[PDB]
Amino acid sequence: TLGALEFSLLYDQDNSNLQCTIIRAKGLKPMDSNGLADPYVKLHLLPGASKSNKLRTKTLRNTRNPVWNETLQYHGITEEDMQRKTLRISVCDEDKFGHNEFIGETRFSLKKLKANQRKNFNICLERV
Repeated sequence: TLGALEFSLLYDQDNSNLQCTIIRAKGLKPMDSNGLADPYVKLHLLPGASKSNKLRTKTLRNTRNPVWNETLQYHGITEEDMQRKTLRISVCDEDKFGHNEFIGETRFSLKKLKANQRKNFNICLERV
């Protein structure tokens, strides 16, 4: 009962561009009483060199059913990266002082993506 995440991936191979559309989440679990329902998504390429491997959506306010409707683009993604790397997608709530609480995540091996073929996802978040 952590919550369900919706997203779409496309690897525009010829332009070395992996386009990650973070669509929405539904039923994000209420947690820290002192925290806020200010959800946002973080992307990580694993293994990665930190900083540059990370992308982040807009933070919404007062919602457990956020609609981000946003495409995060990893430019300079190669066949070697698609072979090696895993896309970790993590949902978190931003708190009163710009810190956060981790709600849940999902992971997808980029080997399974096919060049120029959009894959849509509707998954439930998990904790590892």
